[PDB]
Amino acid sequence: NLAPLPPHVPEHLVFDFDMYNPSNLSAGVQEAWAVLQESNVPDLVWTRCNGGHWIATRGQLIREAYEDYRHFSSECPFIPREAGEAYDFIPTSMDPPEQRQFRALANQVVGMPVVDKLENRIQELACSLIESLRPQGQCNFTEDYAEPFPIRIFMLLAGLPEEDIPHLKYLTDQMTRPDGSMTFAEAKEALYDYLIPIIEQRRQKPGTDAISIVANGQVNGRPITSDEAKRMCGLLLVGGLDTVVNFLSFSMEFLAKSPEHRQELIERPERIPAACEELLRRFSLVADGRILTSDYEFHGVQLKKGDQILLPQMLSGLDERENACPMHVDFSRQKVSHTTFGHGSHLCLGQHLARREIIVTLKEWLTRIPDFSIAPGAQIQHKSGIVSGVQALPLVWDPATTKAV
Ligand code: HEM
Ligand SMILES: CC1(C)[C@@H]2CC[C@@]1(C)C(=O)C2
Ligand SMILES: [K+]
Repeated sequence: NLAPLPPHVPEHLVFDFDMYNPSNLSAGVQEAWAVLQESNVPDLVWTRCNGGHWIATRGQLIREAYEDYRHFSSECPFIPREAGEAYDFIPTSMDPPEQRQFRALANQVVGMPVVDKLENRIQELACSLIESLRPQGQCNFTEDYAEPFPIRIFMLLAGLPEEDIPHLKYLTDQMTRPDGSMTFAEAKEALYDYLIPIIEQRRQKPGTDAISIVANGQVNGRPITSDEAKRMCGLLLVGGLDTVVNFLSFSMEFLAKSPEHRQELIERPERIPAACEELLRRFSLVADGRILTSDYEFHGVQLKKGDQILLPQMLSGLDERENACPMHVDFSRQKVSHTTFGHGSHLCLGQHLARREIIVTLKEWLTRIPDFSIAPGAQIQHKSGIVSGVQALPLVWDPATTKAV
């Protein structure tokens, strides 16, 4: 369904891409988005889908817009417009300058020092899940590892019970890839309904878990409000339950289909962190954006105050103007250019946690289960939205080829 083209938008820039159901999805989601980078497509296009909005299709523009918070505000960062208007997570819904005091606080809960401290438990969980899978010779990777490994770590960090995962995972998914049963506003309202009593309890009686730290925290030296703490804890929940979970499935799908790549990593384990970075480029998965604060001419195009612009973080590293042969995975790639974790003042705060989870997964899996493949006949389906993912990933292996550590 197509919104009527606004008078200010030139007809020759129309390209009706649907970020929640892209045409070429059956080829793979990164592939489907990469159609925006085919020869005759301009650097900045307008789609009439999802209410109508701009899309920057090249890393140069994506980077520029993410740096210019004066013209490109994060106040309304999701498409469609009702989702972006409801969106109020902190720090993402704020621009500098007042954004920055809240980042600092979020860094006490997910920053490098905290990840270094979680390192042992992250390792232990990865090993326990993989060892229990190893003799079975099969798994449903999405449900049996990609979801439990990073989600159980987040719930440990937040001091939330694991049996709450199904509900919270359902809500987080309606915000990024809605099935249509809930609007963004309704899912948000439900996540905040979950958090409100836990935030009150933990202000009254502080523990050492992430929610306690945020809810009793200070920002530029003044106490955080209950409403602020809720808006920050909601975003940490979303990052914990719907980023790495999806990324692991893209990576393992790739490794299942590419023995020569696993072989490289089995033979040279020291290459694993570099391989992590190249898979973060090739299987980049996030796309949000910004709202115009004023009329503004950008790259020869007249943008109007209030227009939304999708700035897909996924696309910068896929752009052949940033990386030659961008669809090829090369663990030896000399200059891995990407914006997978965003760009500008909102650069991902969870990226150190995410890289630790990914590198630990690769090392631990490859040590125990070096040889695996996709279940025969399985037609692996991706799904697209603010964060893209893999619907199911059935894997099989011969337990005879595995290795107990
Ligand atoms: C592969 C995994 C991850 C990817 C690709 C990813 C990607 C991103 C991107 C693109 C942004 C910027 C969004 C924008 O500019 O509007 C962002 C921000 C952020 N991320 Fe991540 N993320 C991942 C993991 C995580 C994790 C595991 C957490 C926390 C548990 C997290 C917490 C956050 C927070 C709090 C922000 C907001 C920073 C701010 O607005 O200043 N992320 N991430
Ligand atoms: C776009 C994101 C990946 C980033 C962290 C969670 C997420 C869905 C956001 O709302 C900000
Ligand atoms: K908003």
